[PDB]
Amino acid sequence: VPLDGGRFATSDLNDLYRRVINRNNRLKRLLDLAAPDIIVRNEKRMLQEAVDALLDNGRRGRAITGSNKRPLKSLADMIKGKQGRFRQNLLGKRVDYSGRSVITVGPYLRLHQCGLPKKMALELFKPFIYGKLELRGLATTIKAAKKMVEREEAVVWDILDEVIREHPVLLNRAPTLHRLGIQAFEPVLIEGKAIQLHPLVCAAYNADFDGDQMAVHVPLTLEAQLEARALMMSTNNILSPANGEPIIVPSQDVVLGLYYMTRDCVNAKGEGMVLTGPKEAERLYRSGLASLHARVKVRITEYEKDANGELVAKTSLKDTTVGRAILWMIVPKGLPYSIVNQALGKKAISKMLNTCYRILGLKPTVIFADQIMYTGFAYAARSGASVGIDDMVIPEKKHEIISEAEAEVAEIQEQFQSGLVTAGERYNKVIDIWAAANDRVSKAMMDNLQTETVINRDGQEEKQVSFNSIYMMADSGARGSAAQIRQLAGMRGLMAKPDGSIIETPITANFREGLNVLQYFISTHGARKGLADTALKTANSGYLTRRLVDVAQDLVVTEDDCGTHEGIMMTPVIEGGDVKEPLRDRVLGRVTAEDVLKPGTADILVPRNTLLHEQWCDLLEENSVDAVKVRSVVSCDTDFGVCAHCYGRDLAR
Amino acid sequence: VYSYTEKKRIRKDFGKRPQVLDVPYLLSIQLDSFQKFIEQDPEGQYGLEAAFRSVFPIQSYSGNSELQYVSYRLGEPVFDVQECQIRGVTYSAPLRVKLRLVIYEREAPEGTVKDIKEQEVYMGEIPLMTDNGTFVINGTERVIVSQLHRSPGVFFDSDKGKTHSSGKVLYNARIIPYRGSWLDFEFDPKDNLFVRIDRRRKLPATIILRALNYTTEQILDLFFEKVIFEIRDNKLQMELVPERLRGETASFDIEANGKVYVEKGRRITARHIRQLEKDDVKLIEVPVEYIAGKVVAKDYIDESTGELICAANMELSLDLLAKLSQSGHKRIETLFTNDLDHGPYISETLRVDPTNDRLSALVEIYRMMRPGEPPTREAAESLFENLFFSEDRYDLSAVGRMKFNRSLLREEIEGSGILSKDDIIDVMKKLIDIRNGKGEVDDIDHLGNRRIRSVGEMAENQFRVGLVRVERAVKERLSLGDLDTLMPQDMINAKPISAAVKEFFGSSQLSQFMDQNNPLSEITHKRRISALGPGGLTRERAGFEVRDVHPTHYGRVCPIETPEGPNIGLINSLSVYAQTNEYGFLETPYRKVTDGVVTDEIHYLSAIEEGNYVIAQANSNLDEEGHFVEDLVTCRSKGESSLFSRDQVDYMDVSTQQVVSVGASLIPFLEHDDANRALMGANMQRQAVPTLRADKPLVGTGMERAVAVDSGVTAVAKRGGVVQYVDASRIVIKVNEDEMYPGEAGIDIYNLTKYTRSNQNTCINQMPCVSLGEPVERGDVLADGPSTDLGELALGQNMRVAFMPWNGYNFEDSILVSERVVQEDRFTTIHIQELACVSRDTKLGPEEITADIPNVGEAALSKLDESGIVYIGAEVTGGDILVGKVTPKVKDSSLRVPNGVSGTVIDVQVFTRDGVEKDKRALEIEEMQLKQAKKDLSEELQILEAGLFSRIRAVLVAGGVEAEKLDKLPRDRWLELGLTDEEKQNQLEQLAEQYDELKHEFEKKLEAKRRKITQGDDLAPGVLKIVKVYLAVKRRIQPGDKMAGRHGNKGVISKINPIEDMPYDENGTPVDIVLNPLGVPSRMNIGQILETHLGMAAKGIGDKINAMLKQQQEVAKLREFIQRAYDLGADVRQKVDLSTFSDEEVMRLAENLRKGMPIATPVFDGAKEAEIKELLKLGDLPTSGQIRLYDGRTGEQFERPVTVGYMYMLKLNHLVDDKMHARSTGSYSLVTQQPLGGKAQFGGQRFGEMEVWALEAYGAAYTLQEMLTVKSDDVNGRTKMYKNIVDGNHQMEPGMPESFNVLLKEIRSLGINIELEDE
DNA sequence: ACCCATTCAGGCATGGCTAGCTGC
DNA sequence: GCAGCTAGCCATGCACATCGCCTGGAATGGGT
RNA sequence: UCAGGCGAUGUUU
Ligand SMILES: [Mg+2]
Ligand SMILES: [Zn+2]
Repeated sequence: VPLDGGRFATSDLNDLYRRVINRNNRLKRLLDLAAPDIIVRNEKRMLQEAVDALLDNGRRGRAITGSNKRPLKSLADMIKGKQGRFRQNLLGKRVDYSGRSVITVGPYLRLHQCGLPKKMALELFKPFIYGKLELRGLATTIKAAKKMVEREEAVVWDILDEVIREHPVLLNRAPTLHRLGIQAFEPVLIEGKAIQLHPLVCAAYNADFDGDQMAVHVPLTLEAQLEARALMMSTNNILSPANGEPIIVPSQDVVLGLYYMTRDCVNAKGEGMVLTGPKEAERLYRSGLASLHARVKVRITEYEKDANGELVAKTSLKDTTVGRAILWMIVPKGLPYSIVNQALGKKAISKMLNTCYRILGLKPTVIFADQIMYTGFAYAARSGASVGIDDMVIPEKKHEIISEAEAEVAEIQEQFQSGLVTAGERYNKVIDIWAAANDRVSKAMMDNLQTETVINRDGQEEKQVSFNSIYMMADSGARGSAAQIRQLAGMRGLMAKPDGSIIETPITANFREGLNVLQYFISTHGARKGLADTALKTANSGYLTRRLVDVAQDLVVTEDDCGTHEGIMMTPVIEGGDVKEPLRDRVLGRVTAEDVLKPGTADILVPRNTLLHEQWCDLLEENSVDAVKVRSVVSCDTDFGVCAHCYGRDLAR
Repeated sequence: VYSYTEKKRIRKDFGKRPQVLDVPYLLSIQLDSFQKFIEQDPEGQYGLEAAFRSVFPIQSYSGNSELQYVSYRLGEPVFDVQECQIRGVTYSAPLRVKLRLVIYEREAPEGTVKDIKEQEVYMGEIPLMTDNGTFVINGTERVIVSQLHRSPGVFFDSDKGKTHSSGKVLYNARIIPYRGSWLDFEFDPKDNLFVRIDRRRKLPATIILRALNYTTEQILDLFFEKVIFEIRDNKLQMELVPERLRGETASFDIEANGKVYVEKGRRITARHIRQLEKDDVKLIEVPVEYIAGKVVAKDYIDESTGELICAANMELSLDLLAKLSQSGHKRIETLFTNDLDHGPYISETLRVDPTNDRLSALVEIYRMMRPGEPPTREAAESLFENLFFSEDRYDLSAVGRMKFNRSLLREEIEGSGILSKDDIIDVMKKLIDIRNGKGEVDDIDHLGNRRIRSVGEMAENQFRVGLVRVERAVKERLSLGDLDTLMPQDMINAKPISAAVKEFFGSSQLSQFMDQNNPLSEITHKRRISALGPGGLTRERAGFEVRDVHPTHYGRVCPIETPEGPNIGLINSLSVYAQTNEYGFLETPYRKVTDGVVTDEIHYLSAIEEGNYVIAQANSNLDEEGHFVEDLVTCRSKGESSLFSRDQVDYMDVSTQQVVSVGASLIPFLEHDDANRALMGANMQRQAVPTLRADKPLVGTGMERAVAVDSGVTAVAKRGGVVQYVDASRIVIKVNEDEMYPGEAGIDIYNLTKYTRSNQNTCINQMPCVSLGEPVERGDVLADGPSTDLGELALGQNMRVAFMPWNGYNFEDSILVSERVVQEDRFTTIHIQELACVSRDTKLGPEEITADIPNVGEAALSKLDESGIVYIGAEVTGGDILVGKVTPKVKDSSLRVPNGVSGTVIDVQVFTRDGVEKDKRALEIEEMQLKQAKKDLSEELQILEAGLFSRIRAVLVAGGVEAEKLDKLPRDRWLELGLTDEEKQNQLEQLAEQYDELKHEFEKKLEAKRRKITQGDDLAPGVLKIVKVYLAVKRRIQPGDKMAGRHGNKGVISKINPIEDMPYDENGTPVDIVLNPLGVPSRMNIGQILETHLGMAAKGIGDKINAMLKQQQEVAKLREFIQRAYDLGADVRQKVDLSTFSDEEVMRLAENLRKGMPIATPVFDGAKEAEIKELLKLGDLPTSGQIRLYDGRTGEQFERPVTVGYMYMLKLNHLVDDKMHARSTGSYSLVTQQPLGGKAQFGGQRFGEMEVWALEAYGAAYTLQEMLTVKSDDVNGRTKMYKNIVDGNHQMEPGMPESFNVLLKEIRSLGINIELEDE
């Protein structure tokens, strides 16, 4: 190549060929004059080793140096390795029609559509644009229309909308660990320069918004559009092929919302008044007569589909809370009202979404997810759940507890100083007693938080669960847990030392009060251990996934029924301790192999070629048979593939 | 008391401990190191003096012609720093050396024939160090990062466990010399000792023993003890050291002169041994049929015949006993051997020996060091005597010798710089001692086995490499030379010296491209301590222990400030108080404790010294009298903390900061944060970017002043005095009287640096921060720099924040910002790009820079002058034409603003190689720069000459004045005066002669300056003139930028609301940012809430003063209120007697407080909740720190209080319009017809291996077949696809990927044959 | 002399192998 | 006095995208 | 438009 100016960047090939060719010409020469044998042997040996270089430098003892200081790249290196063709331009390659940018939030999107920048789009779809232009005749040829788009005149944006209208794109996030990390969307055009991405999918991508980036690809051909519309648009992956558990699991803000939205206090404005329907419950909460969570009676009407596909209504006076009804105005038709009566933590809201799925199908579930999100964000903000120093409460007994523990420490110290115990059990004694004190303080703080609020009922006093913002964000399951709320209020326990031994003086102080220096400095290597670990962890795991996919590649479900009577056996796992995995969830959805006889023999309970779904598992529980044979892919008897029935349910459908 | 600028805005300071040792000068590492590398110092000892005096004298092959050293010198540079950056040459210095060449009388005693001393042969250029610690290599500004490696010395490691699975441990012992060849000893699971050299193979250790000309008998004597047997009456009675039995259970009777102590079989008790040693009874009879299971000491040949009886170190048997008792060797010596205390290790290894003599040993060594050669005897002799004993190719330093003798419990600390028999043997003894069960392995993290080099060490060493590369050639020419017909400066050729030292300062795993976007970034990057680079471990071998933080980092190397990701734990920053010991171990301050009093006597300590003493801790309540107020205290003793008695302590910490680096001691309330988030906070702080309008930080930590002043990015005054002329360009200070030199001194002049490029494309800029007619003290600011204010560090801005979830727009971490922010331009950064346009005269012709262009008319050419280059000022955009360049045909090789990058041209440079013309605009800018140089340097000298006329007319005035004799005539009548003929007339006459000389001097100076500015310096070969243009974008803030606190809460700004819709509070002010509370519990950084509350208190004090001052109130009220605010707090060291300012001097202070009374918080001695509350209540805000906020949309109270306050946020520099990118179709690559990669090159993404797996997982296959055929590789199909697209039909045509076709051609180029079959 | 003739050290795991290596 | 074993020596490999920024063939010796 | 260095980025649970 002609680099900047006149010089030419030497290419290792050109170099090595040039060397072998010089060597060869000299050797032809010396065989035109019958020169002596020592010389010809030297020449031949040099030539052999130069060709060795050309083919595979570095393999014969010491490599030949490069033009500067460093081995130069031969053909074998041009094939193999992390940077040869097979891994740099065949398996995965670069791609026109694409772009990349930063992501942001945009919580106004139905979950089957994503933001997309304007500039970035008009630069993506330039072809389809040229088309529609000279179709409407607003131009002459390519070059004229190219001037058009360059100008960005008043028409191009309208036509850009016209071709966006329905045309899926693919969003992708950089380290794509697994299938769900490439999905589809329909574009909505936006100003700015940041891809706006629906929020119920951040979980799947594993994409916080601390400055991550996403790539957009366009599908061109018609088959491909139908692809992104039938196999990859977010409304067709609401089960993870890993394990059939939902993946649209709502997340932090939205659950804090619903939570604070549905939870009884004991005495707020509007007590005991009776209401004629979710509608006027909402109308109260708006004009400000009743409060968002006040024990109340209402008339609600629920539908149940007991008939063979028919929806029967029934009404009654439930006892509930205003906010809880206002939630009810969303839930689709056929779900029992007892689904939103309880506190609505994170687990519970997931349960709600999933039952809605199993019963009403798909479209209701998607639309109901989007409404969860809207109403959630809305009432969260309308709550205003902050966090401030005054809301991390110190147990007033912490000082006493820890002083008492200190005294016991000193007592063991004396029993050793007079020489009555071995350092071994001394060490063990101290560590145990600190652990005990730790647990006592943790009990104390958790108590004083959870019951803190104590208020009057139009009577005298009464105690209820609290409204302490940090306790709330930890009881909803939004963020944190008992562990971390502990580390904010009560002592933060014992901290390891680099080796694995465990230092014998706990960090008596929490994060609200300060930390004197030495305490902090221990906590350091406590944390750096893991933080430095995580990187090497990443690398090695990537390598693992690679090898796995390169051994399980060819395997495609080809035939339909191998028709065999082998199989493996299934019993629930028991590890000396309590049973760990129930036989139900090890046998959910996996074709049986031999008819499972009722323990009363000659009482055939199930056929041999059934598809054990939930109800059949229930039957198994009924007769309580607990050793079932079943067909497993390791036994199927099909050439060059794997028969359908031997592979069971397809999780994600 | 206060330095007169502090009296402007005196920062209030919580904090309880008295500080005794102020923050030291933050660049000691760099500055002392280089000042040491390059400085005339006698007696060798670490300088170029050391280097030369080592390598010289050079003597011929006994030809009695010799070359020797004298001295050396360093001329002043051929430029200065600023001109140097602007042009591009290095900031170098010439190197002169005085050499002396002598020859003795041929064929005679030492008759000195001749000694010519070539005056200062020139041997190259070595860069210098700017007063900021940065080198300047090619127009850019680079930094060398101190390296951390293993102390040249000796070591005893375990490698416990993991090897051989046998549960058995090894014990290897290494010698790592400073320069030469390593050496290792190690065991093997059969207790067999083995030496190895340079990691090559294994050898039986006794081989190198014997190689050091030792006979087997000497060897056994040296290692093992002895056991004496006599052929007495019978049974050959034995001498017995009683202790020698305690480990060995007996199998025969144990008596004493018949008096039996034990009978056959049992072990021995120490009581018995004591009895025996009391008895002295040792010469005892032994069962003879037992000793046969032992080993002989020496060779007992016959007294008479001397036959081949017994080889030393051989087993025994009664037949051999008789074979020797034939002559009756009445003395037999054997080797004491325990199998628990003292083992037969060396004996067994000696048995495994292949060789038996010195010569064979040397042969074996030669053969392992060189594969495949018949060894010549003396050749191998040379090879061995040249690896471990020759001054040339092996060298410990003083450092090595110290650490070595220390490890061996030797006496001294000085000694030779090469090994010795004594040494190798002693090492082996120590190793054996370990395997026996005394002593302990060291470890390789303890900071007594790990050491800091620096720029000095490096450059010195590389320069030494230079000298040896030159001495070989010099010695050659001298050997093949002749009689003095050539002077010295022709022997030596400097090109190798220069080339090597340039290789170093220009291309190293160390010398790197200084981060510069930010004061704090400079001052971190210069204090960095890397473990990489030559002589160090690398990012794929480092295990886990070097990455963990060993418990001697305390107070020497930060725990927290460090990158995350690949190279964690290898880029240790360096603590505040840290210093470098004499030898080079990190050492820290401490306070000396006598019997019961905490002195104020500082005292430095290294790593290992600290082990023995017992150390206090920073925050230990001591009371007024050097007494700890308690009687038992927390302390740390030997990598262990505990509680100790009041009387055992010896040393107390210095201050409370010393455990962290200046990376993360700017983090208010640090101690309320998890290590993790403090870490990410330190880093993001390092990546700030100067804003447009700097602003003090409302909640700082008293280190801002240090970082700012003691970095180099602000104009500090050098001599106290009075300002005389201010301007955005320069500041001119009239020095005071006494600080002035006696001789015609004058005044001082600082050239502030107006807008110019930084190495990260951000802007750098300076502003005056003092007004006309005003005092300044020595050592003081006179110009804020990028991200500074009145001399404090200021990275971001303080905005009013409110924590509450708000309609989803702040979902994960997405800050939401109100248009008030973007309107007032308080994040509007400034950037600058530097394009380029060069011109080489080539074959086929030259290249002029005219403005003549086909395909476009004046409609585009307008913005160019008739000379071609762009006017300074035109708002250019993407596609405009900055320079008109033409190439001989004519072909257009012009220069255009690349797409996207807006601009506004601010400056144009033009270089030209000396020997070419200067075209029209060259001439224009040329004479402009002449006028510039004139009105700059000449005009400088003109105000200087004005002040000088004042000084010498005062020589005519002050004293025996001529008032009327002098006011009439202008200031020109001074030379030939006849006045009082005393010292005043003498001064007149002689100094006026001197002054006409000074007129000539003025002239010659200016002429030299013109001469410089006229010379057209060097370029790349083959180029004529270079034109450079600069542009200045200006970036606002917009959905996508990454904002960040100081506590490690990142966040991508995600919408820009109108003012109506923020949450406003009952008094009307909106709130400017809205974060997300859910982010506090999990990431357990409860710190940012305390920051917020204290901030709100600050702005409370502010608004109060603001009102009091707007009402135009009297001053009594202000003194009272300000006084109160500075006085509250429990018991602080701050103490301002506000009643000693001038009434005017207060109104000014209020003027600078009305934005908010800044507050301190020394890192680990912060402000407590109690004092935060009391400060708020001094204000008028609610104690809890939570307000009620309404809501811009519905105007109805949020249902419970929220937290609002002020917080200091920073605009990190991953600007979104730098990230975003798109591509439809464009440049394709060349070898494999795929698209390119990157942004500049208009490329596309990388549909990588993992994405392809994903697509395969979905059933989709057309998407994949497409993205591997049409979007990328098939040429034919690619174009046909595009065509169908524009026609309205969507359909593809697969074809075959050209890259695969390439794979075919290459494999086919090998011998292999690869085809495509047929169907 | 200038731009071109002929040439120039902190792995670890495993595994796969080669050369002794002492049961027989 | 041959063969299964055991011990040293070399081959192989060790995440994915960015983005920058630089930095980059001479090396003697020759003919006008 | 081709190969090394560095740094950053992100992958924090
Ligand atoms: Mg992230
Ligand atoms: Zn099957």
